[PDB]
Amino acid sequence: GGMLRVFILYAENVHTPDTDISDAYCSAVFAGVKKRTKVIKNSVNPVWNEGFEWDLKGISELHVVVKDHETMGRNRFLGEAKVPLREVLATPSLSASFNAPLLDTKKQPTGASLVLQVSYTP
Amino acid sequence: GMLRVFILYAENVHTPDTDISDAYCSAVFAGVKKRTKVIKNSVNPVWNEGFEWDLKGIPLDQGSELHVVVKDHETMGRNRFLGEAKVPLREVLATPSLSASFNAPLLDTKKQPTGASLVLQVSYTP
Ligand SMILES: [Ca+2]
Ligand SMILES: [Ca+2]
Ligand SMILES: [Ca+2]
Ligand SMILES: [Ca+2]
Repeated sequence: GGMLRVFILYAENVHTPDTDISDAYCSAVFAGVKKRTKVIKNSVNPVWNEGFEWDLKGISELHVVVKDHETMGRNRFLGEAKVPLREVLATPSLSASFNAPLLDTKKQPTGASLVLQVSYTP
Repeated sequence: GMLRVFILYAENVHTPDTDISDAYCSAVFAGVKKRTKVIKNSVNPVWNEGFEWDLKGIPLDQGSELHVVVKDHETMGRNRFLGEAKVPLREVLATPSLSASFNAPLLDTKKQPTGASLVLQVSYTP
């Protein structure tokens, strides 16, 4: 009964904490429901082009976390951003484009950016 | 025999972000894990902590290293690995006094130098 369609397009300047080349994926959570992209192996500028659909069960910010896949182990945090969906309700098309600067554990910009398009079907 | 490793300090240990390292140092020998206290907000943490392993006749597999790992303590998420180094105790302890000082260069997740180093003292009492 209603839908949130989030297309995660790409990221730029995604750098890990060492000599490893970013194995980046995004974990996005809307209304407590989490969706995660595939891992782009060995890229500092990952292109996912992955579309997602949050079934709005008849009912605001989108929280996206970018992590580095760790070759058999616990993935490491690279950066995160919160995007307000109010601006999505703003334009008549019920959709908007976002260029999100990734923030660190201390909420400071890491220098990486995530580009995603949101859309609402009431 | 008693294996006593004194962890003095680390130098140039940095987190991946604006966080100033809240470093602690784990040390593992023969499946026995030891861990220092956490030094808040220092890229050159000093622990000055001593640990002991009673060998007590546990398999002395020919080559058996001390595995040291330095991590950054986190309050909102998982602790972050900063650097790890493998100390060859047989080679370092090969002195008349059965004691030595070792500067272990810390390695990253891909086995490449991080530029950080851990200073320690090792000794074994027959
Ligand atoms: Ca990689
Ligand atoms: Ca990785
Ligand atoms: Ca800190
Ligand atoms: Ca920390």
